Amino acid sequence: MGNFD
Amino acid sequence: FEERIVKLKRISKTTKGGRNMRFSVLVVVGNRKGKIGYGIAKALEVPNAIKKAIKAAHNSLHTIEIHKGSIYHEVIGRSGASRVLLKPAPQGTGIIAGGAIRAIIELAGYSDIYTKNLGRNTPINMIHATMDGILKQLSPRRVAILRNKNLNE
Amino acid sequence: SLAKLGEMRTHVGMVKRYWNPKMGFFIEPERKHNNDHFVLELQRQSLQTAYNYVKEVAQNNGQILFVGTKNDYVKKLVNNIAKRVDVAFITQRWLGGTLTNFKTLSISINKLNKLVEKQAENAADLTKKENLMLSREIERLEKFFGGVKSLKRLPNLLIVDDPVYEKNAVAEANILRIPVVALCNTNTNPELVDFIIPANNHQPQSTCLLMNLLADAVAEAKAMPTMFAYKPDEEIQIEI
RNA sequence: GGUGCAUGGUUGUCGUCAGCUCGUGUCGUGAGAUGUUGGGUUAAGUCCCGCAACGAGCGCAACCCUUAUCGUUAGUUACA
RNA sequence: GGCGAAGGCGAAAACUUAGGCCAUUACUGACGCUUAGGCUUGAAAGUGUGGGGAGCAAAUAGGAUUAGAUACCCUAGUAGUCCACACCGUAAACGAUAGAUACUAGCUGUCGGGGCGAUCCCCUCGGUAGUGAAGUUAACACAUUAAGUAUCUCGCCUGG
RNA sequence: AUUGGGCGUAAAGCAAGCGCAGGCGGAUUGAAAAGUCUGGUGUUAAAGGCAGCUGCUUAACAGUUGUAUGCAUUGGAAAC
Ligand SMILES: CN[C@@H]1[C@H](O)[C@H](NC)[C@H]2O[C@@]3(O)C(=O)C[C@@H](C)O[C@H]3O[C@@H]2[C@H]1O
Repeated sequence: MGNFD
Repeated sequence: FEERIVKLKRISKTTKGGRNMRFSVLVVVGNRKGKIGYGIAKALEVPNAIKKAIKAAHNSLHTIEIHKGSIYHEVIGRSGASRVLLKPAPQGTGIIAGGAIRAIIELAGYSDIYTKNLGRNTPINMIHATMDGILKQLSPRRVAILRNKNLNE
Repeated sequence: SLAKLGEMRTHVGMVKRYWNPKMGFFIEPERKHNNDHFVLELQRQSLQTAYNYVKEVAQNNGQILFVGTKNDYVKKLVNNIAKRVDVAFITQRWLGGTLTNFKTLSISINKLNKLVEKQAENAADLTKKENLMLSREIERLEKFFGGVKSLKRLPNLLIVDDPVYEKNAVAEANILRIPVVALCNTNTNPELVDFIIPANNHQPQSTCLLMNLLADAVAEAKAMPTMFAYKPDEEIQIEI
């Protein structure tokens, strides 16, 4: 998935 | 959070003009609630080896799941030619295991399970095989998502 | 949507029949042109996906480190991109252990600070040997720990020119949980990279274009100007 | 008086030989390896380039003293 | 490098014969695998019958060597090494891997069959080698010719 | 080691081959059902294993209530 927080 | 010893051994490398004697320690770490791991260490004396083993085992920590306080499906784990056979224990029967396996299963927060060992027993190899077999565990949601049916059967 | 196909003209040219059959879905019939030739539609889709992911990561202060270790072209490329955008960079490839733990990075940054703020007052006072040792230590720190001086936490992202010749860091990243974005033509293990970029780096122009595209992708996060994202021009420059 | 194959202390030898192991991390189910490896440079893991290694301690060098250049102090019982 | 099931097979030719490979557009109708018991072949040394016996040479003798040397060194000299007939059936008769059945990423050489064609390269089926991912084995190592994947049969295995 | 082991280097693949018998086997359809699956019936004694109950002060015990593989006949099923 994206948006590595 | 328990950090009980498993098997401490004397080891030594041979070198020109003397051989270096040292202690090798195998440890297993478990919160009794899901975080488990194991490690090895060697050092000249007890404290350094113990600290090294604790750090190594803490670094390799990984979680484990609980199915009704049991291992709901059979598992035959292998590593280094040492078979471990684990099968569910019905609650109300108690937990049976041998020393190293006893510590492994109690440290993982497992209520009861029926265990058997095939092949020549060896501590480190047996621990590796048992952890590989336990981390191989399946789950009803896994089979549900990989199947068309969304029920256990 | 980005970097129209009229600018990609020399995107192929990899080595002859020395690859890994782990790839193949990204490759047209190999024995038809004796070279590793890629499909460009999937190329553009992968480039767009990589751009989207890198902009999402950098939007929340996602810092990235370049991987530039090859002989001549990528050295100047990484120098230009690092001196353009305020991000850490690697000059010579890792020797192992410089990315798996922070304590070594901490002692390295402490050594850098002490060295610079002490050599600020020691350049000709004693013999040439100690001053030359100070300069050599500065240069060694540039060689290995040059770019790692602005981070307080472990790098959240890293861009690699090829998994080959840089196997140590990518293996650690497999051991670690950090996401990986990297360039790879066919000589890779696609399992070790989570954001595949089937862009061939054999031709310098394509590598330059993609590096500038990624620099502009990370540029928008810190509110700094972009140069080559939608520009209707391909970077053409004879090999140095 | 005896037991330096029961000892402390001190001494010889390899030998002023340069190697010895350490922490971290990686690899391998393991003893273990990785540094210390390869290439140049010196008597020297003195030093550096590359390498799944980074540092760190020990001995080695530098950290003392003299000889040969000079400044600078006093000139005696040298000096005259 | 090739050939045959293995041992093994290399002067030239004459005779007979063995099996193999490829396209099958041809035929019969599953007639296929393995194989207890039996049968056939089965290096080299030797035994028996008889020839031939240039060299080579265990035992045997001498000379050097060694403290001693019944050995390595050298010179001698039969069995034997050759062949015709009938025997022996031993081995590291090793890929130390029983055969068969299909199936499971690649890469680089060699040769045989087919087509295209100055050679060369090309593709297709194969023998044959090396390199090399999954996977396997305790490790070494193995890797489409498996010690992988599973099956059928025979033989073999139970501390020294 | 049917459950539940192996045969490259640790014991173990015969020196190789031809093969009698045996064991194992390409696809489709039919028939019965040789085993198998599945009912009924009669037979697997008593005592004994196992479960409940009862009287022994009470457990030990004894008695009782049931249960237990297998066999043959008989009807269904025709996937192997
Ligand atoms: C012949 N010189 C050797 C050589 O330098 C050896 N190292 C390679 C060295 O090894 C030592 O330093 C040691 O570590 C132990 C001792 C037995 O010998 C010591 O002295 C040893 C020296 O005597």
